[PDB]
Amino acid sequence: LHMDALLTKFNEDRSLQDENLSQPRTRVRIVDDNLYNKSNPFQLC
Amino acid sequence: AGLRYGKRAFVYGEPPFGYQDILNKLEDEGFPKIDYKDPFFSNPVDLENKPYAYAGKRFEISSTHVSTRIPVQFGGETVSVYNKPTFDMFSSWKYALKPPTYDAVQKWYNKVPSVHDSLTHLTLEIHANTRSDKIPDPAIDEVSMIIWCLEEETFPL
Amino acid sequence: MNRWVEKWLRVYLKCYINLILFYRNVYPPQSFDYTTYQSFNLPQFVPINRHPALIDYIEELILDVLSKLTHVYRFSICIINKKNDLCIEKYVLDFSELQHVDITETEVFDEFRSSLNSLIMHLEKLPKVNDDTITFEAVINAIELELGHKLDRNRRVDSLEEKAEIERDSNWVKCQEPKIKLTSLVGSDVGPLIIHQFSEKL
Amino acid sequence: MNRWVEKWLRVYLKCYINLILFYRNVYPPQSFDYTTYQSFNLPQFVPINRHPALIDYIEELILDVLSKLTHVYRFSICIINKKNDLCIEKYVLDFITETEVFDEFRSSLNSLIMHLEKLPKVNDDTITFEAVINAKIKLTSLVGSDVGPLIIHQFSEKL
Amino acid sequence: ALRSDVNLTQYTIESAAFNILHKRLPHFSFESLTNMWNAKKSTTELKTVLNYWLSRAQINI
Amino acid sequence: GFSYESPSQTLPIFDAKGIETVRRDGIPAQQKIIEKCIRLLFQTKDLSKIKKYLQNEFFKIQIGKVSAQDFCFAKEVKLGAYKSEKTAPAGAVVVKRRINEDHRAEPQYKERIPYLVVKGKQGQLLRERCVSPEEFLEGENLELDSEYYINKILIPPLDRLFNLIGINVGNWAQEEKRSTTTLSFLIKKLKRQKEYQTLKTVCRTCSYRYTSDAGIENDHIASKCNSYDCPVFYSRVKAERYLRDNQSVQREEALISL
Amino acid sequence: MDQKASYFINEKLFTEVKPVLFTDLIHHLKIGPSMAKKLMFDYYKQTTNAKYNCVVICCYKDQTIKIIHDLSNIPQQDSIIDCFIYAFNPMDSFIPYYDIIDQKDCLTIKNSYELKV
Amino acid sequence: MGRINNKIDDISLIGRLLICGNSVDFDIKSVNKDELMISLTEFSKFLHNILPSISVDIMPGTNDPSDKSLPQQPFHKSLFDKSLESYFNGSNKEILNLVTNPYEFSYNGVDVLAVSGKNINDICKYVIPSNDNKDDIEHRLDLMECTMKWQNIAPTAPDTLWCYPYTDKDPFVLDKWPHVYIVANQPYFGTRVVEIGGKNIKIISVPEFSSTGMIILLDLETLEAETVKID
DNA sequence: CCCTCCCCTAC
Ligand code: SF4
Repeated sequence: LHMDALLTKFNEDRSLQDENLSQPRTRVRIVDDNLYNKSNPFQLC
Repeated sequence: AGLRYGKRAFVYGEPPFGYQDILNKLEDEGFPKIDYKDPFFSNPVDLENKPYAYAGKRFEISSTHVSTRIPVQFGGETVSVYNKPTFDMFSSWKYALKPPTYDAVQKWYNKVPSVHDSLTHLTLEIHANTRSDKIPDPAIDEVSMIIWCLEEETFPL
Repeated sequence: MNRWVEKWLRVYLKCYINLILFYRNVYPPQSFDYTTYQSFNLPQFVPINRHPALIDYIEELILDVLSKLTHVYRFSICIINKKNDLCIEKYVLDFSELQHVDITETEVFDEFRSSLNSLIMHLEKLPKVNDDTITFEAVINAIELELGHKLDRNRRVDSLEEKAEIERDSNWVKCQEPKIKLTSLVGSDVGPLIIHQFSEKL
Repeated sequence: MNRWVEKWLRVYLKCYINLILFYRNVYPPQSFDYTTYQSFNLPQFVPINRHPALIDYIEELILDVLSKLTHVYRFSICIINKKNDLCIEKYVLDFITETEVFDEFRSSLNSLIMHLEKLPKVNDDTITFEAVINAKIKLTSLVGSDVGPLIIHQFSEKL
Repeated sequence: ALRSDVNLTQYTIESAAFNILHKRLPHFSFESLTNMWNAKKSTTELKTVLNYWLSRAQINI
Repeated sequence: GFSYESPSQTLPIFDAKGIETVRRDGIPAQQKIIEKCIRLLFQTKDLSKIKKYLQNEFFKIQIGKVSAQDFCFAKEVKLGAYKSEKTAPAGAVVVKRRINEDHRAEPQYKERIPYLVVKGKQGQLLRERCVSPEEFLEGENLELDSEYYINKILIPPLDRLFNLIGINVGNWAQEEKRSTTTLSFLIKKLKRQKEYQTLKTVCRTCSYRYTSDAGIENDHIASKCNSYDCPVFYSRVKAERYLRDNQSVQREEALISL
Repeated sequence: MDQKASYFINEKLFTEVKPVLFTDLIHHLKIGPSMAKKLMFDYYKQTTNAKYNCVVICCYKDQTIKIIHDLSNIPQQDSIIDCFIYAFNPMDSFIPYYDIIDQKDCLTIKNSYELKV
Repeated sequence: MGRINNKIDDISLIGRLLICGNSVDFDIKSVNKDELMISLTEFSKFLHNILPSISVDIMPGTNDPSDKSLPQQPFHKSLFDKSLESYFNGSNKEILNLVTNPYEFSYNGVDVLAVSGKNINDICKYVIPSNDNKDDIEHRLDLMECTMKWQNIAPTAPDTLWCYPYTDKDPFVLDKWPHVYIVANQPYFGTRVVEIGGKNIKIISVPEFSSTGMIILLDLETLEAETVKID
């Protein structure tokens, strides 16, 4: 298939759903437990 | 034949010198056959009237810049303009410096800038322990290594 | 105001000359490399030549033009053929009062980006120019000045500024001004720099 | 007027003849002064011959051409190839303020320099020159003086 | 012999080795060699001093 | 002058006689400087390039960007063939000062003992400073006498060579948020650190001749090389002095306040 | 809206000559990414005066992203899960420019933490 | 940010971003503050545009404006545009964290030890005339496995380490095995799980993004690394 | 502002 046929197949059937933009999806929380504990071994003066 | 002269044309006298006799006549007149380059300043700022003299010997050192070169004279007297210029409105000007050549850039880019008849030889070296960098003395410091080497090229047997 | 305009105009002229030399095959395209720094932060990834002599030539030309700026109202990079001295292409850069002496550099670089994009879009449509004896030239149109008449006093130089003034006054010669085809382009409409662009073919 | 045009035409013709003599192989190099003089405040180097006889000959030729400038309408300098007697090249010059004529001659001489410095080299001891006064050809049009009432055209031939 | 034959500056074993044989030899003080030769550990140091004097003896030829 | 022993010879031969480029009565720096100036004069005939080169060299010597090895004299010392003690040359003073601490450090007949010159107070005859390379590289506050070196070891021979032309060389010598300065300091520090690491790698590779090792204790064995006949050693001690100093810039406040 | 977007694209393509991305439409019209792709495709249609070079990218399976250059030999057309228009380039060399963007309300995914000032 | 893939159900599972070094390429032999500032402003534009959507953990590299030794300190609070002054105020560290060159991120309990990749790149600059009985991905994976086996992150101390790394307690001598061992700035990409004394360490070789711009997505529920190529 | 003493280079 040509490039125009791919665009006609994909973009014409666009869903345009779930894109509220007012209540965006919150990213999953991943924490760094070594942020404040103590003694970073590789931190030199 | 070749390039025609025209309908009505004349010719001037033949020059006195040719391609070969030119230098031979230039030397006989009281001039060097080839006038090599004297020490000169390429920067006219660095001139500073340096060639003044030395031990009673007057030297003439000049520059090749446009500011120091004298105009071409016609008849022994320099021809120069004395009156002030007359600038006219709406003029056009052209850059005189020639740009680099196409071929020059390509050439720059392509370069991408049975009998014993000798003497036997033996060598010896010595290592002695010293005491706090004292350049060991042969009266208080003893020998520890007598590494030796024998020259195998001339050694027979 | 001569405070910051002298750097932005220098960058613009550098990118202008380099783009004209690149997209018209005046020099081999292998000697050009897309960059953003050529002793000045460029507004784009402009193909700048890396020849030692050509860089110095362009820099001296731009400095001379910027020195004469107060009287120059037009600057043209003429493309002349070598088999016969004839202007086949001419890219005019108008300087109508330049809003000179009488500012959020990002906006200046945005305007320069628009102007250079227009110039590139115009140059990409012209037919391919063969190498091997295609060359260029530089012509300015001044308001009121007379060049070449500063060497009439032997002008004993004292520093580099006076020597530069002399060699810049002496580096220009006088000149004069069918099926011409003029094509206007996008200029710079920023406050201090009001520049216009043009083009000539055939 | 007719005052400044005379002196500036003298200097222009001297530089013209010397350039045509040096940039070809009519007379050998190392026989000119390539680092001393300046022609018309031009940045390029102007060569002037060192032998006083040739310089005096050129000056006398220029004075004799200017003495009868009203009758001549073309002053050409032909390049004759020896052992063939065929004019290979023929540089031709066809026929009111001091500054105007100065700038016109400056531009004309600069054009002459730019045209001469891009020609193929010539082998030695094969060319003699001969100036002519008019009282397959490759043509090239050069810059000329149009301000003064003595408008001159400059063009060259080859082969 | 080297002073009489070749004209160089220092006329030391390292300088002569570099100027005649094009060999650059490290140089250790008499105290460093002593500290290496008295190291109960660090076989590398003993090998170092041994090869030091062996090269000094071989370059003389 | 440039010698052409045959017409087919294309490149000339720099044939000098008697001048400071062949005499061992000076320093290696003056030989290179004089040879470069003479080649510039013979090839280009340009007095501006020579002036620029000489001014650059004088500025480098004045600042302290020299190799510190090209400024080492070397003169034969006849330690017994001298008339008296006050007539002994500069090298004999160093030799005797070394003998007084170690009598075994007595040189052989006609030995080449090197020495350098440093700064001094009013007077301070040349014999009075006369530091050896060992004393100079271990001294805390010792800098080469740039004035003495430049003038009395560069100006006389160039004056001779260029007064034969008509120019005086002595006149050429008399003439929380911060991203710019902090980044410049970082560039300087990183350049110096990379140069130091390169020098250490070079020394570690050179020390492979003896150790035949590559891991640790090879950098330790190579760190004790005091070969005064190697240019990498002087650069190494200079890099060490530079890295052990300027602690004010290398802190938590490098003009960035954090 | 297909009216403001067309005018904005025409302006940023012809008056202020610059390559326009679909994220620019996202930031200017405050719309989602899919709606921006739909508007870009709609502007690619009705293009009797076509004076630009469309930049088409397609996302294959196994999470691969490619920018189509030849537009004649698209590898593995069966594995394509999406294929949209990325930008409209008036010139030949794409070479866009990226500046500061204030994504105050045009975000579709926010990080779990909030900026503490 | 979820603009290209449009699968917000799966893109919202990428909790953090970890640049493992080599953010700017230059030569300190010939460089000034201008062009380095241009590259740093480009990087700062990227950071300011991507931070409102995802958290970033920046790590120094081998050719970045930082120390040439292996324990490289964080870049600086400077070297970034003034638009990022709100992230460097001290309280906003969970969204942007300039970190030391070696570091053990405790990502929700998954202790991952990350190195920019100078140790392996310094081991590979040697030619050992052994191991016969060549610059392949399996060879570098074996080198990383041996680094984990010997419990020494930097076997070539004179090349990677610097004077005074520590006193009487060296940090490169491993005192605890991590779960994931990341060595970046490698020519090729490859993963390998190794069993050392009843334990299991997953080694990951992150390739450069300049050439072969792949992005590794490492899961934390099963430790499965998948790649995302960008052409 | 001239002397001796020392260095070492050139035929
Ligand atoms: S300094 Fe000279 S001698 Fe000492 S190690 Fe480095 S190279 Fe070998």
